[PDB]
Amino acid sequence: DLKFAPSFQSFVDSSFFHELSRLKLDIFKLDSDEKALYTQLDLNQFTSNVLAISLRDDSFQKPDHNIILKGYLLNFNTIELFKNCNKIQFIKEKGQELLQRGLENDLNEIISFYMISFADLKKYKFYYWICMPSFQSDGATYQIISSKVIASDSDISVSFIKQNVIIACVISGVIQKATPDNLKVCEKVVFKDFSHLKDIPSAVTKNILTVWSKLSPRETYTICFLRSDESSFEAEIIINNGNNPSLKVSGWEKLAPKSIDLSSL
Repeated sequence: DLKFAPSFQSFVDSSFFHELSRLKLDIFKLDSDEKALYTQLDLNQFTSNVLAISLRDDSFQKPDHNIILKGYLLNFNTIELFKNCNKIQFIKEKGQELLQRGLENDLNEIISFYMISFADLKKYKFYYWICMPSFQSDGATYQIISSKVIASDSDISVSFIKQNVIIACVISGVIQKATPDNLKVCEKVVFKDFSHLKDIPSAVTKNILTVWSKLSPRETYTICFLRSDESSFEAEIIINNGNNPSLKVSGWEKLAPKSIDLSSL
Protein backbone atom coordinates (compact mmCIF):
# COMPACT_ATOMS: atom_id res chain seq x y z
CA ASP A 1 0.00 0.00 0.00
CA LEU A 2 0.91 3.68 -0.40
CA LYS A 3 1.20 5.68 2.82
CA PHE A 4 0.93 9.42 3.19
CA ALA A 5 2.80 11.65 5.61
CA PRO A 6 0.79 14.21 7.52
CA SER A 7 0.61 16.95 4.88
CA PHE A 8 2.17 19.58 7.17
CA GLN A 9 3.43 20.42 10.65
CA SER A 10 2.04 23.65 12.04
CA PHE A 11 4.28 26.34 13.40
CA VAL A 12 2.24 29.03 14.99
CA ASP A 13 4.57 31.66 16.36
CA SER A 14 2.96 33.46 19.30
CA SER A 15 2.90 36.33 16.79
CA PHE A 16 0.08 34.53 14.98
CA PHE A 17 -2.19 34.43 17.99
CA HIS A 18 -0.95 37.87 18.84
CA GLU A 19 -2.05 38.85 15.37
CA LEU A 20 -5.16 36.68 15.64
CA SER A 21 -5.83 38.49 18.88
CA ARG A 22 -5.23 41.82 17.18
CA LEU A 23 -7.43 40.84 14.24
CA LYS A 24 -10.09 39.35 16.50
CA LEU A 25 -9.84 42.68 18.28
CA ASP A 26 -9.85 44.97 15.25
CA ILE A 27 -13.58 44.47 15.36
CA PHE A 28 -15.35 42.75 18.23
CA LYS A 29 -16.26 39.71 16.13
CA LEU A 30 -18.27 38.02 18.89
CA ASP A 31 -19.05 35.36 16.29
CA SER A 32 -16.53 32.86 14.98
CA ASP A 33 -13.76 34.42 12.89
CA GLU A 34 -13.37 32.88 9.43
CA LYS A 35 -10.14 34.41 8.10
CA ALA A 36 -8.05 33.52 5.10
CA LEU A 37 -4.52 32.47 5.97
CA TYR A 38 -1.51 32.89 3.68
CA THR A 39 1.84 31.34 4.20
CA GLN A 40 4.68 31.47 1.75
CA LEU A 41 5.42 27.84 1.21
CA ASP A 42 9.06 27.26 1.93
CA LEU A 43 9.47 24.28 -0.35
CA ASN A 44 13.20 24.48 0.39
CA GLN A 45 13.58 24.15 4.12
CA PHE A 46 11.00 21.76 5.56
CA THR A 47 10.45 20.90 9.22
CA SER A 48 10.58 17.28 10.30
CA ASN A 49 10.30 16.37 6.60
CA VAL A 50 6.81 17.75 6.08
CA LEU A 51 5.86 21.10 4.65
CA ALA A 52 6.04 23.61 7.43
CA ILE A 53 2.96 25.72 7.67
CA SER A 54 4.57 28.64 9.48
CA LEU A 55 1.87 30.92 10.73
CA ARG A 56 3.36 34.12 12.05
CA ASP A 57 1.60 37.45 12.31
CA ASP A 58 2.01 37.85 8.54
CA SER A 59 0.04 34.67 7.81
CA PHE A 60 -3.06 36.83 7.61
CA GLN A 61 -1.94 39.12 4.83
CA LYS A 62 -1.99 38.01 1.21
CA PRO A 63 1.52 38.37 -0.21
CA ASP A 64 3.01 39.65 -3.46
CA HIS A 65 7.73 35.05 -7.13
CA ASN A 66 7.27 32.41 -4.41
CA ILE A 67 4.52 29.89 -3.74
CA ILE A 68 1.82 31.20 -1.45
CA LEU A 69 -0.56 28.68 0.09
CA LYS A 70 -4.04 29.90 0.89
CA GLY A 71 -5.54 28.48 4.03
CA TYR A 72 -8.53 29.33 6.16
CA LEU A 73 -9.03 29.96 9.84
CA LEU A 74 -12.21 29.33 11.79
CA ASN A 75 -11.65 30.89 15.21
CA PHE A 76 -14.46 29.87 17.57
CA ASN A 77 -15.64 32.42 20.13
CA THR A 78 -16.01 29.99 23.00
CA ILE A 79 -13.99 27.03 24.25
CA GLU A 80 -17.15 24.90 24.27
CA LEU A 81 -17.95 25.74 20.65
CA PHE A 82 -14.37 24.86 19.86
CA LYS A 83 -14.61 21.63 21.86
CA ASN A 84 -18.05 20.80 20.49
CA CYS A 85 -17.19 21.73 16.92
CA ASN A 86 -18.00 18.55 15.01
CA LYS A 87 -14.41 18.29 13.76
CA ILE A 88 -15.24 15.32 11.52
CA GLN A 89 -18.22 16.94 9.82
CA PHE A 90 -16.05 20.02 9.38
CA ILE A 91 -13.12 18.40 7.69
CA LYS A 92 -15.53 16.25 5.67
CA GLU A 93 -17.15 19.34 4.15
CA LYS A 94 -13.89 21.16 3.55
CA GLY A 95 -12.94 17.92 1.87
CA GLN A 96 -15.91 17.83 -0.51
CA GLU A 97 -15.22 21.42 -1.52
CA LEU A 98 -11.64 20.71 -2.47
CA LEU A 99 -12.95 17.72 -4.44
CA GLN A 100 -15.33 19.93 -6.40
CA ARG A 101 -12.67 22.58 -7.05
CA GLY A 102 -10.17 20.02 -8.29
CA LEU A 103 -12.45 18.38 -10.82
CA GLU A 104 -13.83 21.66 -12.13
CA ASN A 105 -10.86 24.06 -12.03
CA ASP A 106 -7.29 23.07 -11.24
CA LEU A 107 -5.73 20.41 -9.04
CA ASN A 108 -3.75 23.10 -7.24
CA GLU A 109 -7.07 24.01 -5.67
CA ILE A 110 -7.45 20.68 -3.91
CA ILE A 111 -4.66 21.73 -1.54
CA SER A 112 -5.37 23.99 1.39
CA PHE A 113 -5.22 24.22 5.16
CA TYR A 114 -7.94 25.07 7.62
CA MET A 115 -7.45 26.03 11.23
CA ILE A 116 -10.08 26.08 13.93
CA SER A 117 -9.20 27.86 17.12
CA PHE A 118 -10.30 29.51 20.29
CA ALA A 119 -8.33 32.51 21.35
CA ASP A 120 -9.03 32.88 25.05
CA LEU A 121 -7.96 36.49 25.29
CA LYS A 122 -9.03 36.32 28.95
CA LYS A 123 -7.09 33.49 30.59
CA TYR A 124 -4.65 34.28 27.76
CA LYS A 125 -4.63 30.74 26.32
CA PHE A 126 -5.00 29.88 22.64
CA TYR A 127 -6.60 26.58 21.70
CA TYR A 128 -6.25 25.68 18.03
CA TRP A 129 -6.36 22.88 15.53
CA ILE A 130 -5.05 22.90 12.00
CA CYS A 131 -5.97 20.47 9.25
CA MET A 132 -5.04 20.15 5.61
CA PRO A 133 -7.95 18.15 4.15
CA SER A 134 -6.95 14.86 2.66
CA PHE A 135 -9.95 13.23 1.00
CA GLN A 136 -10.52 9.98 -0.83
CA SER A 137 -13.28 7.53 -1.68
CA ASP A 138 -14.51 5.62 1.38
CA GLY A 139 -12.55 2.37 1.66
CA ALA A 140 -10.21 3.59 -1.03
CA THR A 141 -6.58 2.63 -0.83
CA TYR A 142 -3.64 3.33 -3.13
CA GLN A 143 -0.69 1.33 -4.39
CA ILE A 144 2.20 2.93 -6.21
CA ILE A 145 2.43 0.73 -9.28
CA SER A 146 5.65 2.46 -10.26
CA SER A 147 8.02 5.26 -9.24
CA LYS A 148 11.29 6.76 -10.40
CA VAL A 149 13.55 9.49 -9.09
CA ILE A 150 13.12 12.90 -10.64
CA ALA A 151 16.01 15.21 -11.48
CA SER A 152 15.25 18.61 -9.96
CA ASP A 153 17.57 19.86 -12.74
CA SER A 154 15.52 18.38 -15.58
CA ASP A 155 14.62 20.90 -18.27
CA ILE A 156 11.04 19.86 -17.54
CA SER A 157 11.61 19.91 -13.77
CA VAL A 158 13.08 23.42 -13.93
CA SER A 159 10.09 24.19 -16.14
CA PHE A 160 7.83 23.27 -13.22
CA ILE A 161 10.02 24.86 -10.55
CA LYS A 162 10.16 28.02 -12.67
CA GLN A 163 6.40 28.09 -12.10
CA ASN A 164 4.53 29.48 -9.14
CA VAL A 165 2.28 26.39 -9.02
CA ILE A 166 2.67 23.46 -6.66
CA ILE A 167 0.67 21.10 -8.89
CA ALA A 168 0.71 20.91 -12.69
CA CYS A 169 0.42 18.29 -15.39
CA VAL A 170 2.33 17.31 -18.49
CA ILE A 171 0.82 17.26 -21.97
CA SER A 172 3.08 16.21 -24.82
CA GLY A 173 6.18 16.80 -22.72
CA VAL A 174 5.27 20.36 -21.83
CA ILE A 175 4.08 21.42 -18.37
CA GLN A 176 0.46 22.55 -18.49
CA LYS A 177 -2.08 23.71 -15.91
CA ALA A 178 -3.67 20.82 -14.00
CA THR A 179 -7.00 21.75 -15.55
CA PRO A 180 -9.77 19.22 -16.23
CA ASP A 181 -9.43 18.92 -20.02
CA ASN A 182 -5.66 18.86 -19.57
CA LEU A 183 -6.03 16.23 -16.89
CA LYS A 184 -8.16 14.15 -19.23
CA VAL A 185 -5.29 14.03 -21.74
CA CYS A 186 -2.14 14.71 -19.71
CA GLU A 187 0.47 11.97 -19.32
CA LYS A 188 0.87 12.91 -15.70
CA VAL A 189 0.54 15.36 -12.85
CA VAL A 190 3.53 17.11 -11.29
CA PHE A 191 3.29 17.97 -7.60
CA LYS A 192 5.66 19.97 -5.41
CA ASP A 193 5.25 17.49 -2.59
CA PHE A 194 4.59 18.63 0.98
CA SER A 195 6.62 15.74 2.19
CA HIS A 196 10.36 15.24 1.96
CA LEU A 197 9.87 11.78 3.42
CA LYS A 198 11.42 9.19 1.13
CA ASP A 199 8.69 8.12 -1.30
CA ILE A 200 5.92 9.02 1.07
CA PRO A 201 3.96 11.86 -0.46
CA SER A 202 1.90 14.13 1.75
CA ALA A 203 -1.58 12.84 2.58
CA VAL A 204 -2.69 15.64 0.25
CA THR A 205 -1.80 13.45 -2.74
CA LYS A 206 -5.11 11.66 -2.21
CA ASN A 207 -6.82 14.82 -3.28
CA ILE A 208 -5.00 14.75 -6.63
CA LEU A 209 -5.80 11.07 -7.07
CA THR A 210 -9.41 11.41 -6.06
CA VAL A 211 -9.98 14.35 -8.38
CA TRP A 212 -7.96 13.18 -11.32
CA SER A 213 -9.80 9.82 -10.91
CA LYS A 214 -13.29 11.13 -11.45
CA LEU A 215 -12.16 13.53 -14.20
CA SER A 216 -10.10 11.10 -16.12
CA PRO A 217 -11.09 7.54 -15.25
CA ARG A 218 -7.92 5.54 -15.92
CA GLU A 219 -6.29 2.26 -15.09
CA THR A 220 -3.48 4.23 -13.57
CA TYR A 221 -2.40 7.77 -12.58
CA THR A 222 1.12 9.11 -12.74
CA ILE A 223 2.33 11.83 -10.40
CA CYS A 224 5.72 13.53 -10.25
CA PHE A 225 6.63 14.45 -6.68
CA LEU A 226 9.18 17.24 -6.74
CA ARG A 227 11.34 17.98 -3.72
CA SER A 228 14.18 20.45 -3.29
CA ASP A 229 15.32 17.59 -1.05
CA GLU A 230 16.83 15.39 -3.84
CA SER A 231 13.95 13.14 -2.80
CA SER A 232 11.83 14.14 -5.83
CA PHE A 233 10.26 11.09 -7.49
CA GLU A 234 7.57 10.32 -10.07
CA ALA A 235 4.97 7.68 -9.30
CA GLU A 236 2.27 5.72 -11.11
CA ILE A 237 -0.73 5.10 -8.87
CA ILE A 238 -3.75 2.84 -8.85
CA ILE A 239 -6.80 3.53 -6.69
CA ASN A 240 -8.39 0.53 -4.97
CA ASN A 241 -12.10 0.55 -4.18
CA GLY A 242 -12.15 4.18 -5.21
CA ASN A 243 -15.72 3.86 -6.36
CA ASN A 244 -17.62 4.17 -3.09
CA PRO A 245 -20.17 7.08 -3.04
CA SER A 246 -18.66 8.41 0.20
CA LEU A 247 -15.65 10.65 0.78
CA LYS A 248 -13.30 9.87 3.67
CA VAL A 249 -11.63 13.03 4.90
CA SER A 250 -8.76 13.40 7.37
CA GLY A 251 -5.99 15.97 7.76
CA TRP A 252 -6.37 17.16 11.35
CA GLU A 253 -2.96 17.74 12.91
CA LYS A 254 -2.13 15.38 15.79
CA LEU A 255 -5.76 14.07 17.50
CA ALA A 256 -6.52 17.01 19.71
CA PRO A 257 -6.32 20.82 19.71
CA LYS A 258 -2.99 22.48 20.51
CA SER A 259 -3.20 25.05 23.31
CA ILE A 260 -0.50 27.60 23.80
CA ASP A 261 -0.99 29.27 27.16
CA LEU A 262 1.32 32.28 26.67
CA SER A 263 0.96 33.22 30.33
CA SER A 264 3.94 31.53 31.97
CA LEU A 265 6.54 34.21 32.82
